Amino acid sequence: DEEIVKTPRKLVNYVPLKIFNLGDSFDDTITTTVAKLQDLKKEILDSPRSN
Amino acid sequence: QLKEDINSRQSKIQKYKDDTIYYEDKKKVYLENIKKIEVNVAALKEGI
Repeated sequence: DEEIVKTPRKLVNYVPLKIFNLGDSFDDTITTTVAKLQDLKKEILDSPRSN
Repeated sequence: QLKEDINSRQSKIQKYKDDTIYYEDKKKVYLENIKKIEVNVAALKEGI
């Protein structure tokens, strides 16, 4: 193990952090714009096309 | 004997005052720890 004993630690030493928990990779904002465009194009499909 | 006993009791009073001083110092350290925990909780809540 490390050194001879357990490493010293602060009496609180919380440090929550954990902003991201796995996942990451694909961004959410780009696909959010994608989903907005999806509902927009569905609304367009509701509007008449051709004829 | 009463004079000796009351002098001993007065020294006991002063050592109680010293003990209360150390207890207040421990309480101040605990309050500093509480403030650090509070700012950490505030940062975590901000992320939340």
